[PDB]
Amino acid sequence: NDVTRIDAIESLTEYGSKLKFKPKAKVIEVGCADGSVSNILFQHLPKDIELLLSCDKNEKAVQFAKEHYKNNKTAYRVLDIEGDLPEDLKGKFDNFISLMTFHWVPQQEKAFRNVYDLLAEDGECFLTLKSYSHIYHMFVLQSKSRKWGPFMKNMKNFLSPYYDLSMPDQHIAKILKNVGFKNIDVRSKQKMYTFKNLEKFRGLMIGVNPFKVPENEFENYIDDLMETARTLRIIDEENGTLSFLFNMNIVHCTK
Amino acid sequence: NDVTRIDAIESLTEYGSKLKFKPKAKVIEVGCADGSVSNILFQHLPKDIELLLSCDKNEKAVQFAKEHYKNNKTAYRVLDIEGDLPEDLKGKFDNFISLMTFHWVPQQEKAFRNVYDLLAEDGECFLTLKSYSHIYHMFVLQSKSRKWGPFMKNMKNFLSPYYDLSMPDQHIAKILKNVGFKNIDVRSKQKMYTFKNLEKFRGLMIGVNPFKVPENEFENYIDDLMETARTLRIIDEENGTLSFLFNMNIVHCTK
Ligand SMILES: Nc1ncnc2c1ncn2[C@@H]1O[C@H](CSCC[C@H](N)C(=O)O)[C@@H](O)[C@H]1O
Repeated sequence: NDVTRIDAIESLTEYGSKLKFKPKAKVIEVGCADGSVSNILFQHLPKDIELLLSCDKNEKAVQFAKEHYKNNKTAYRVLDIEGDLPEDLKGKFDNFISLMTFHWVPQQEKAFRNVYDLLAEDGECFLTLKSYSHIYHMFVLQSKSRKWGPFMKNMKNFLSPYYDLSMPDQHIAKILKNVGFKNIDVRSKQKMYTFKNLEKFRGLMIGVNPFKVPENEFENYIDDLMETARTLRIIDEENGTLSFLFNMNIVHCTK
Repeated sequence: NDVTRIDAIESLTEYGSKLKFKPKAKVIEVGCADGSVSNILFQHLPKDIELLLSCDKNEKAVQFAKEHYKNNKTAYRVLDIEGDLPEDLKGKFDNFISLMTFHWVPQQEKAFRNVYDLLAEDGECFLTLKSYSHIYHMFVLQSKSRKWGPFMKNMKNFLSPYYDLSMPDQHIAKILKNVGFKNIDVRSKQKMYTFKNLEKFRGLMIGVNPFKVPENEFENYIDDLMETARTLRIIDEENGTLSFLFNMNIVHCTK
């Protein structure tokens, strides 16, 4: 939540001047999770806007957002952007935003067709997503191991679709062009983030981890996962810091 | 070097239409004094240009080229873009080209202000350089061993200056502004390259390796360097194929 939080802010600084909102714009954010990043996003949108609808596949995250982060301008909804859109949303939106979400979506063409179908004419789309990452690579090392590999077979659906692609900016631009977008700008960025608390970090690994292993093996599984960061030598053992690289892709496009 | 070569193509193919030459262009190339990449330039170079001066730091490499290589519209000059230019070359060039070289240049600011000086008014520059790489990262693992650490003191200067920076596009753009370039476009790229046979890859690592070890220990040092690729798990032992990742930056700038 702190990696994506700073990336959210980083991305909206860099692209603030480039992102245009018509007067009284309907904005839809996808992947609002708990809504603490939805709120930061909201403080960066123009006052003029009519609606920020924030969406997540996670019904429990959407409920927490309603309880805590609601105001007269925002509403929340359970929505799978890989699934079929509800009729009343089709064509209603001036601006579509998705920060650090689309790397969780395996069906990229389907999802981008649904972004398109959501937008009114001259809609702008603004996305950020991971390709390569040192975090993912930690999981890839784990999956090689004789012990943990049998429980890590859904690995490709967890990794960014762009983890091992050459020129993912151009693969994305192609999908977008093909779906029917215009003014397609895809830009790749190399990011570095430094963790200062190794206890907090192990917690985030347990948090990001999607593989089910036997309960009795779970502490060992996580121990070996923490060893993969020592293997890549991205832990600094004296000063208790972990600094990890990840590639970001920023998408800006219009209907 | 097939890395450098396959970068050259993708670079110039993705940026050909955008790269502008005038009639009678005086063109300077900074890299290796192998006409290999000068040939692949020539397809993307317009036919009406007057001169191509292809320079390199390496005395032996120039001597060999002017001896053996033969395009009559091509000269070879020993030049160091980290050193102080000869007065005869200042102001004299309409296009500067350097593919996959500037990652070897620690004094980045000195080098871009030399590229600035070599141009005439309205001159254009085209650079590609490496930031983060699995190849670099392999050497970083080696550097951290008790046996080899001592022989690998000079890692800062061997690694790209951008190996571990967040957003090298912004760092490069700033230095370009500060030297006085205009219409500054810097794009980062996530690239992947697959070696088909691992003896050609052992070839390249001896190629790029700058550190001196005792001649009786050298086969042990490279063997241990090859092991780091099994540690990162970028070798597929079933096919004898190694896939690895490298971040690059493409600079397009006008004087
Ligand atoms: N297909 C899909 N449709 C909608 N939400 C999805 C989705 N796939 C994943 N998500 C949700 O998107 C979120 C991505 S986690 C990132 C949180 C937030 N976007 C941020 O910038 O911090 C998760 O809550 C996940 O449940």
